[PDB]
Formats: sequence, C-alpha cells, structure tokens
Amino acid sequence: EQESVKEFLAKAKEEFLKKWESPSQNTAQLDHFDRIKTLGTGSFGRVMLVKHKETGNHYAMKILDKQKVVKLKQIEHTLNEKRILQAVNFPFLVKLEFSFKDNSNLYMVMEYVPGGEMFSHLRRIGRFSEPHARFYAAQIVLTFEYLHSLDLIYRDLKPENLLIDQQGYIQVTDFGFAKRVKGRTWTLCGTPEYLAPEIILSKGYNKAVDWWALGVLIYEMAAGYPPFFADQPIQIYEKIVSGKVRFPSHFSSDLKDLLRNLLQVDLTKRFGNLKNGVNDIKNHKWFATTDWIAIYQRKVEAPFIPKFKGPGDTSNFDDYEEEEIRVSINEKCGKEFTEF
Amino acid sequence: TTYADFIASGRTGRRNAI
Ligand SMILES: CNS(=O)(=O)c1cccc2cnccc12
Ligand SMILES: CNS(=O)(=O)c1cccc2cnccc12
Repeated sequence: EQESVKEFLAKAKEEFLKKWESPSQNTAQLDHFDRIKTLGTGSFGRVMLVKHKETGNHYAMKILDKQKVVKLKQIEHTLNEKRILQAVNFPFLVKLEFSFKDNSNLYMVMEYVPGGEMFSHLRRIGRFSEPHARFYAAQIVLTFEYLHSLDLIYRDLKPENLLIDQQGYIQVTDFGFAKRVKGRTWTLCGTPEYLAPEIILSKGYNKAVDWWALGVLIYEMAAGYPPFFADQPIQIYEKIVSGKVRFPSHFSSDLKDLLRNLLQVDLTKRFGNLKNGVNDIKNHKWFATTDWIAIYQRKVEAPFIPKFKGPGDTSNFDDYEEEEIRVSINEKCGKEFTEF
Repeated sequence: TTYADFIASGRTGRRNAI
C-alpha cells in the first residue's frame, strides 16, 4: 500500500539521466549579483554570499579559479561536480540555481542556507544526543541511497559539508569529489578522518567508501570527536587501517553495533555493501524508531532550529578574509572547461 | 579523556580535503 521506494527511485533516475545527458550551461552572469561576504573556503575555492540585483534573493556562490583548478589537477573533478550537481534533485542536496564562467573563474550559484554548517553547531555543543545524531544520519542514509542508485559516489562526507536549513534538516554541499562510476575507481581523495581503509591502501574502491564515511560521521556526531584522530594525517591513516575502534562509555549498545558494521575494514562485511544493500542499515536496531518516509517527506520535528536573523544575515558562519574577485582580460583555460 | 585529547589536538577546526 506504501509508495514503492524502488519505483520512486526509478522515476528519479529517469529524471536525473535527462539532465546528466543534457546539462544546463551559462544560466546567469556575474554582474547579476552583488557580492556580500565570504561564507566558507575550501582547498579549491571560496563560497560567497551574494544578492541577486533584480529579485533581491540571496544565494551562495562558489567561485573557482580556473588556473588553480588546473594546477591542482582538479579539472575533471570540477566538471564532475558541476555536471552532477546540476542533474541531482533530492530534499537534502543543496540546489544549484545557476552556473557560469568568465575569463578567470567558474561560478556555481547555490541556494543559501543561513543556518550554518553542522560542524559549527557540533563543535560548539560538543556532541549530539543519539536521537539528534540519528535524525541527521537518517537524512544521509536516504541521500546516499538516492545518489548510489544513480551510480554516484559522493566521497566527501563530513560535518563541514552539511548545512542546517530553517526547518532543521540537512543540506549536503560540496560535490567536488562526486563521480558517476559503475564499478570501481581509484582516486586518492576525501578528508583524512573520513577515508575508508581501501582508499588509503590504494585499492580500487566503490560506493562502500560512503558507508564507511557515514560511520565516521555518526561516531563524530554522537561522540563529539572522530573515531580516528591525531595531529597529522599519517597517524590518522595508521589508526584507520588498524582498524581497531573504541567507543565512548555513553554510546548505546545498538549504536556500537551499527558503527562496528559501518567501520568494517572487510568490504565483504561492511553494512551498505552486502546482499541487502542499504536495507541492512535502514533495518538496523539503532534506526528502529526512524520513520524513513516521514524523514524523506520532512514531516519529523527537527531537534534544533538555527537562529534566524536573515534573509542575508551570516551570524551562523565564521568570518573569512576577503579577497577581490579578479577577472582577467584574457580567457584562461578555455578548452579545459568548455563543457562547464 | 579522549575528549580532552581531541580538544588539545590540532585538528578541531575545519578540515580540508586532500
Ligand atoms: C559548507 N559551507 S559553505 O562552504 O559556506 C557553502 C557551500 C555551498 C553552499 C552553501 C550554501 N549556504 C551556505 C553556505 C554554503
Ligand atoms: C516512495 N516514498 S517516499 O516517501 O516518497 C520516499 C522517497 C524517496 C526515498 C524514500 C526512502 N525511504 C522511504 C520513502 C522514500
């Protein structure tokens, strides 16, 4: 009697493939927006709060320097990012509203989520209760079920990339390492604390790395610190591969069981990667109180609503040093980014 | 405590991708 998840995902794949095969391009330009303030920075670019001049709507504009992208060998990853983000559609994925490029930069204009990064809230509060952590985790489970059904691996789960909207739900950002792949891939990418052992060990790997990263995220949300931490990445990797994991004394029996199964070095035993796929996670005892339908439909009351001061207030974000956006008089890296 | 060791570590701020 329920709406079938299988049938829902089949229709969603039809929708995705149409956009994957015919991507949108050149849907705004820089002078349509006033640039306000930097919201975040990453290894590859900066995200700015902007205001559309005609409508007054605020957006979050990611700006990538084409020459920096080439130097860091991220051309194909950046093309993946934009092609995937413009084609996906799910309640917990940030919307790409416009994209464009100029002589110097690539621009992805996304919906602005003023509630701030989960990272900020998690560090301030210390740790989330298990019900709070489970509410967020359920959204990631559904999001990965969706992405994986489209043959997409995400590859950069972490609280820094999860924004909290005004309903208290998650919006996943940063598709810089997302890739559409049937079978295995090999790129060493991610964030150290979240890398699965098979990435570190230079094995071919598949979507199971996202389920490992979910285990890391759940652990970090509920503990307040990640399962494998050290001062330098190299010591983190040694802990990951060991891959002994210890739990806070306050973790429930069911949470420990789920995490041992997500943080399983043996791919043939890792939840999400067995015969029953995601259903081993959704049907796990730790999720017994999760109404998966109600989460997808955003009908569950969230544990926390960010302070609202908008429409363009940035008080839930840190401050960053501002650097002028320079547009050269000469086109840079035109051939590399033709399809953007 | 593990918490205290984390908080005294150098990786409590935002972590960049490799
Ligand atoms: C992850 N934090 S951020 O890099 O500042 C960011 C990236 C992408 C979209 C965003 C939408 N609203 C706020 C911040 C946004
Ligand atoms: C098909 N019913 S639904 O509520 O619209 C829904 C959509 C997408 C993913 C879901 C995963 N689990 C349950 C329901 C889900």
